[PDB]
Amino acid sequence: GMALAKIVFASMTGNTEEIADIVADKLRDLGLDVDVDECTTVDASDFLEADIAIVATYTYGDGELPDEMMDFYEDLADLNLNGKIYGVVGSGDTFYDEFCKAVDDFDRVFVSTGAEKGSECVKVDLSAEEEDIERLEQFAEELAAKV
Repeated sequence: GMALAKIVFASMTGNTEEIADIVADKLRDLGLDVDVDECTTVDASDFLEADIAIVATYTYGDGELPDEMMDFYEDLADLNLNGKIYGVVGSGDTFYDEFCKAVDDFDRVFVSTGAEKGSECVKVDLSAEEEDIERLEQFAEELAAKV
């Protein structure tokens, strides 16, 4: 394939899963091999094997990580991912005044590992509309371009 992308997601009410899937589908159409897994089913260290690492996450309450993301975040923060390209996407809402703060938190943890951000993070309000789909597709196409 063009390269190997590993997308890890957390999703409570399905929006973030759907977003992960949109990104995965464009990457597959561009010729990459892609794995798409819920965060409870993989290890952060599996990222060592990939060329592109992506986290798709919702945000829980007052700007927290998903409960199920806490262990994955810890494991990821302890890795050295020099030479990997990353990106971060997610769904959120404004009810807790911390819209997609988990997306920002995962951007920072990736910076700390030495990986390089390949495209601007994509934050979606609740479910994806076609305008959000376009943004996600441009994100995937920019990562593909960088290889």
